[PDB]
Amino acid sequence: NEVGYDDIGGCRKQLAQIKEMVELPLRHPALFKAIGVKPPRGILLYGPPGTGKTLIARAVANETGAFFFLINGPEIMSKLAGESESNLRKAFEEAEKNAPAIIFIDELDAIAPKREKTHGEVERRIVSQLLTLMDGLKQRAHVIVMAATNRPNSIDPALRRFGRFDREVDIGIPDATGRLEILQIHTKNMKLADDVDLEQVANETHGHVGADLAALCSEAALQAIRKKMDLITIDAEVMNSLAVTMDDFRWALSQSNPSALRETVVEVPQVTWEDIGGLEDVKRELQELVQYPVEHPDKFLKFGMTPSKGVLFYGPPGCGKTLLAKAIANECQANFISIKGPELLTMWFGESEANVREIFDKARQAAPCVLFFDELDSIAKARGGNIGDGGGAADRVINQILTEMDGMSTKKNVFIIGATNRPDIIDPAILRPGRLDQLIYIPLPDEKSRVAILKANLRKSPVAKDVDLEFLAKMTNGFSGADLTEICQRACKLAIRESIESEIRRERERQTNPSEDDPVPEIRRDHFEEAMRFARRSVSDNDIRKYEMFAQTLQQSRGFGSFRFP
Amino acid sequence: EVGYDDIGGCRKQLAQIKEMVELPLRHPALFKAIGVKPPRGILLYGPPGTGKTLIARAVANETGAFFFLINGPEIMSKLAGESESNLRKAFEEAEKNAPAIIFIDELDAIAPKREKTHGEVERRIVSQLLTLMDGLKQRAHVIVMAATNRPNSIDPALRRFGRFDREVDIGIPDATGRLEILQIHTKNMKLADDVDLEQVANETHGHVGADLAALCSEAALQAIRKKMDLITIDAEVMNSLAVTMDDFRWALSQSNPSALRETVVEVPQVTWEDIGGLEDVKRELQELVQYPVEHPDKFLKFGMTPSKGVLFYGPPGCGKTLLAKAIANECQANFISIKGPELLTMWFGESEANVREIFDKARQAAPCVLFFDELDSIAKARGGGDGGGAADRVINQILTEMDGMSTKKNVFIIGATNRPDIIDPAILRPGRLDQLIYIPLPDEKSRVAILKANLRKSPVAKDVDLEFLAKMTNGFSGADLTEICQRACKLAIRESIESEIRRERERQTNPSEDDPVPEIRRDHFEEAMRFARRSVSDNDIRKYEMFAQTLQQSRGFGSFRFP
Amino acid sequence: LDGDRTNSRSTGGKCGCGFKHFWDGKEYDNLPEAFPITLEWGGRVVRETVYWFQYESDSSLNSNVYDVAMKLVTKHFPGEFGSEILVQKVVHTILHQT
Repeated sequence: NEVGYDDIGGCRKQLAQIKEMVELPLRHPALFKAIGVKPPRGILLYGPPGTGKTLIARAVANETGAFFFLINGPEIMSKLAGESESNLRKAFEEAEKNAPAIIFIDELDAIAPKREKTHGEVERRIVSQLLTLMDGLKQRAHVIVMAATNRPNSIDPALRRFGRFDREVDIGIPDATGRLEILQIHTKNMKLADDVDLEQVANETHGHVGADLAALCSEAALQAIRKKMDLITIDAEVMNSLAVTMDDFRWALSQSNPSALRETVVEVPQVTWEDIGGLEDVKRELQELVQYPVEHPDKFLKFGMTPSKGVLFYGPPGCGKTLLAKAIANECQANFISIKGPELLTMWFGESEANVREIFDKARQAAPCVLFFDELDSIAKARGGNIGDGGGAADRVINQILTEMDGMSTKKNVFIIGATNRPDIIDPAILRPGRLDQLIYIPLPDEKSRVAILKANLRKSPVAKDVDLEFLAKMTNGFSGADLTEICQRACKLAIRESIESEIRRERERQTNPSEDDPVPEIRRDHFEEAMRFARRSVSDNDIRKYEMFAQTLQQSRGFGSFRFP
Repeated sequence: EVGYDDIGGCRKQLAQIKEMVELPLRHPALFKAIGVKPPRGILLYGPPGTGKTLIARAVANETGAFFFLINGPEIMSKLAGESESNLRKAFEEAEKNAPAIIFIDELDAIAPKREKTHGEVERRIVSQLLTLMDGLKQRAHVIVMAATNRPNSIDPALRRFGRFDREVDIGIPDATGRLEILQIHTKNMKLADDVDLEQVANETHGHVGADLAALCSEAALQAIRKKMDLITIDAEVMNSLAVTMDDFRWALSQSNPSALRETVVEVPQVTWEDIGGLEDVKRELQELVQYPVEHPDKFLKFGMTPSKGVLFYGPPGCGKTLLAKAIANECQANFISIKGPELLTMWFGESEANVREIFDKARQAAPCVLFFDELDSIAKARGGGDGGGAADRVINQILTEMDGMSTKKNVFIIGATNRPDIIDPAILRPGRLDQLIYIPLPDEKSRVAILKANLRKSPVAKDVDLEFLAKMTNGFSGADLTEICQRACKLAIRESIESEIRRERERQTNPSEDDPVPEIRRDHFEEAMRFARRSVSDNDIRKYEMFAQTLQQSRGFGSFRFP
Repeated sequence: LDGDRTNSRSTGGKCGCGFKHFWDGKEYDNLPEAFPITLEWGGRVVRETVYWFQYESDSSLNSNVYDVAMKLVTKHFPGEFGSEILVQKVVHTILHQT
């Protein structure tokens, strides 16, 4: 019943942040009292539900040894009016009594939702009482208050003030490493065959949270029980010998229904420069833009330079703009946030451009970061653009993006990267200094880049040694990344179909002659030769010339040069 | 008491609930000792009248678990405070007894969408329910079930980990389910050999269990009315009553079902036989649907990502829905159809947010083949066009949901359109409907198969030669052949009817028998094709064949030979 | 040369001559039913005639609206941005003319 840091899994950076925030003031009250420092009063943790936030608070309180208290919002609101106030006051008084103490208010938004949302007088009364109690913390002794909420705007804005729940931690969603941590923690009390590799399961289970992974483990265990227990009446020996296998985990993952599939995921991408070879100049430019101002700030301070806020990509579709953005994010170990074009189109259609504020807020909260806008031309393209209607190039969502970029302090090290297949119809108001100000052309991959792409695509496939990706890349000139990925997928499909047909034929052979090895253990190169028959060039020389014309037109004005000091 | 034999039309869902709440109840010791946790709340939802409470009662009784019932309207009827008292008492009784099962009928009445709860007492009662729900752990083996029309009806606070987390979409019963229900509801009724409940089940489309009970009651009532005056003189003479097929047909006529406006989710009865030919398209559909479900191990071994969906483009009435249903039937996967009027309604009403419901329902029934009958409906409605771009609202939400889908759920999207050009190019990118399959006009063999399938219910003289009809009907589409077949039956009906009136003339003029026309005849089909016209012109097939050829000819990078 | 007797007879025929007609460095069964189309793109008016081809035994040399339209757009408006809309317009016009 007493939890510790070991049990807490999924979140490590956030746990360290909370530790540095809370443990030191609690474990050394004299230090903060002696020093002229303001200890934290209210810490607001938000994230999707089921991430073990209450467990995090319990673990922190136990490890720090501070008295812990829990307040469930629905429980408080269940009481009759007047009794809810008594419960809240009693909770805070008890927390004060056993100072140092930590008060956790689970489901805070249920207590103090959006101000307009509350209708009756009792809701406003209890919210005001909570606010009054929060500001009466200085007279107390090291009584930190922690609260859980889905989103920062999901509570009454009055709470997010100084002396109130000002400090923030974003538990968010566990990443692959965090997911593996959670899976290892939950499977601590189960028998698992050597066949299973929890690392692979953690990799596969994208979009899940801690509760979802716990449900998956329970489902796998019960699937094993059903497969084996049904054979028995009941025998305890079977349960003792019960051991789940990777088939059970895969089937359970089939019936998963994760609750965080639609959330926004921020995490250092696993993509690396090797995944897309070539483009050394673009690599250097992205380095100078994103790495130097985080690995060498003193240089910028000494020489008095202002780091560029962001950059804009532009080139043929499916050439690896997202690949390059993710690679540069990986290089600096900075979180990567992608905003696909459909999100911008949804904001435009719903006239809900105000959501652009939340995107930049989330990017700031996870600094350093690389905010990626996959298609800035989507909204403009939706109106024609090249000719379009009689309106100008300005719109709602792009205007909000411009506002947020202008209101972004460069000291936070958040770099905006934009991508577009139609650079012309991009709003000229976003290409000025102080905004996206450098244009990087992402050409079609050359021979070496194509070899690297082909090698990266097949990294997860069983490929025979007889293949020669060098020759295949040499033959395919002008193919984009999408085309090469399509070629690899077609070869894989041919291999799978051949394997299945051979297996069925072998089954029939056994049926007729019921008296082995895999007929196609790996992708033979004849599959690739057959697959190449279905290859296509998504981009055309017309598009290539269009982009080269755009680049040359940008280049014309640079004629000033050959300067010479006397 | 009520048992599993009393449940019909929910065999799949009932089996799911059995697998869910049998082991936790009949073997508490296994759960207690083992660290695994059982479900703490199950949310059954579906259209009202499917007997969800009966399902809960059967599950509780057959497993011996104590059963408790709470009526939402009953609880809300109580005064302020008494509702909370009654809920607490009910949960206390459930805890006290043996492993219990609490069924809260009409949950949304207690805790509907917050926006529908403006008074304070509603919030108080919802908070009470939530507080009781998360406290179930202190209780031992106390599962809680609830009934609701749809997931978006109750306060989303309840649908949360710890609280209601598991769900069971009961949905409408299917033809087999309707037959099972009818067999249940006719148990105590005396019915003559003429009635076949198979026909009733196959005809009462859009009915639920309550509707079928009403139908049987109405049929019995008409039987009584027909044999009323004879038995008001006597009472016990009614023992010799046998409801006839006429009674059931009349009851069906005066039906007024309640589920006519739902989305039927079931394995289609269509098969590749109904639409012959297109072997290559059959192979492609098999590869893209059956293989990822019938052989996941191959995909895991070769590290391949199953395609998310495919697109059909071709002339109107060439049998795209037929192919989608056939593939959905081969793999025994459910089939959900979203006709063009649905997309147009979402566009006009600015209710594109309803697209999430469609995909949630499709995922809930995995493996499933979500078929969008007309993706170009919205594009055409704008002209095909106004001054804007191809992007719009409904298609944008479709793109969002498709991108936000998990490939492991086996849901396979399919789209159809008569204009492959005006379709939004943003939907054909990789990771979306990246496969375009041309559905040409049916060939001779497929025409023969279509004709045979169309006339699979009508009485057709063997003298007819469907092969000849297909041979002389080149260029026709599925709709045209169906029209030809329907016309032939109509002429037979017209010929048949006038013969009865001729018999009446014989009775009148000469009052002092065999079927005139027993089956459709050579002559009818000869006159029926008097009104046969090719719906799609030779000028129109040009566009589809030409797009297909244009796509194919781009495959110039062939003959690539390794060293 | 264009519209003249060649060294290969026309299987399609339907000319009276019966001989294939040379075109664009290739041998074809018959002559075009050429028709005029006006190509306008972002304030640029151009007049051109498309030499439509049909009745080809090979079935591959027959005119293709998609290929013809893309070729015309590239030839007259090369490297233009968003030319897909112009291609759609031209292909629609050619289809409706026939």
